[PDB]
Amino acid sequence: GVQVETISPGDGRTFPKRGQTCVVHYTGMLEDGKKFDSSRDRNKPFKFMLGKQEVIRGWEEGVAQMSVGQRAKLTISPDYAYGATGHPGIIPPHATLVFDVELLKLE
Amino acid sequence: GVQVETISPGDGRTFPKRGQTCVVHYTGMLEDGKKFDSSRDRNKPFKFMLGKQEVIRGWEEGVAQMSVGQRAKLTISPDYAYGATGHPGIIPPHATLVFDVELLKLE
Ligand SMILES: C=CC[C@@H]1/C=C(\C)C[C@H](C)C[C@H](OC)[C@H]2O[C@@](O)(C(=O)C(=O)N3CCCC[C@H]3C(=O)O[C@H](/C(C)=C/[C@@H]3CC[C@@H](O)[C@H](OC)C3)[C@H](C)[C@@H](O)CC1=O)[C@H](C)C[C@@H]2OC
Ligand SMILES: C=CC[C@@H]1/C=C(\C)C[C@H](C)C[C@H](OC)[C@H]2O[C@@](O)(C(=O)C(=O)N3CCCC[C@H]3C(=O)O[C@H](/C(C)=C/[C@@H]3CC[C@@H](O)[C@H](OC)C3)[C@H](C)[C@@H](O)CC1=O)[C@H](C)C[C@@H]2OC
Repeated sequence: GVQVETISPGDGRTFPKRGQTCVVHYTGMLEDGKKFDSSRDRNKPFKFMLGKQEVIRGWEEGVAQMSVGQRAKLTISPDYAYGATGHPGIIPPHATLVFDVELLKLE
Repeated sequence: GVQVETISPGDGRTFPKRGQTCVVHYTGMLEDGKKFDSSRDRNKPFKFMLGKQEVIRGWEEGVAQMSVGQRAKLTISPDYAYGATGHPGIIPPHATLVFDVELLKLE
C-alpha cells in the first residue's frame, strides 16, 4: 500500500479532488536513500491529475491524503509501483520506493 | 507468478537463453477473453531479449519455459504485470492478464 509520513504540515483543509491538477516537487529514492530522480534538480514542478491513471497507484492514494503546502515522505510497496518488473535500467524488481513530495498548489 | 498452459508443443529442446532475441506472435486478453492487443493483427512479430527488463516479468519467466514452435497461454498475476496501477486507458487496476504466445524463432 502507501505509508505517508509528514515532514512539514499542510494547511489541513485543501485536499486533492479528482480532476484538479496537483503541482508538486518530488525526489524519488530507493529504501536506502539512493536518489534515482528529482523534479527539484530540473527546477520545474511536476503536474498531474488524479483519477486518470497518470501516476503509479501509490501516488494516487498517497497525494490524496496530503493538504496544500504539506511535505511528506511516501513509502510505496512494489505492487503499488513497478512490482516484479521494475522500471528498465532505473528501478530493480520488487523495489519499495520512497518519495519526498511537496504539494505546492492545486489548479 | 505466471502459469504456462500449452496449446501446441514446441520442439522440447531449444529453450530461450539470455541475450538471444525471442521472436513471438501474441494476443493479450483480460481474464474474460477481451482482447486489448495483438501482434497477429498487425502481421508483424514482436521481438525482445531476455535479461534486459524489456518485458513485464510474467513474460520473462513464462517465455523462458517455452521451446521453439510452442504456442501457450500465459496467465500473469498483477504483480508480475501492471499491479495496482494498470496501464493507462487499456488495463484496469489489479488485472490478471492472459497472453496467447507463439514462440516462432530465436535469433
Ligand atoms: C509518455 C511517456 C513519458 C511520460 C513522462 C513524463 C510526463 C515526465 C515525468 C516527470 C516522469 C519522469 O521522467 C523524468 C520519470 O519518473 C520516474 O523517475 C519516477 O520518479 C516516478 O516513478 N514517477 C514520476 C513522478 C510521479 C510518480 C511516478 C509515476 O507515476 O510516473 C509515471 C509512470 C512511469 C507510470 C507508468 C506508466 C505505465 C504504467 O503501466 C505503469 O504502471 C505499473 C506506471 C509517468 C509520470 C507517466 O504517467 C508518463 C510518462 O511516462 C520513473 C521511474 C520514470 C519516469 O520516466 C518515464
Ligand atoms: C518506449 C515506449 C514504447 C515501447 C513499445 C513497443 C516496443 C511496441 C510493443 C509491441 C508494445 C505494445 O505496443 C502496441 C503494447 O503492448 C501491450 O498492449 C501488451 O500487450 C503488453 O502488455 N506487452 C507487449 C508484449 C510483451 C509483453 C508486454 C510488455 O512487457 O510490454 C512492454 C511494457 C509496456 C512494459 C512496461 C515498461 C515500463 C515498466 O516500468 C513496466 O513495469 C511494470 C512495464 C513494452 C514492450 C516496453 O518494454 C517498450 C514500450 O513501451 C501493453 C499493455 C502496452 C504496450 O504499448 C506501450
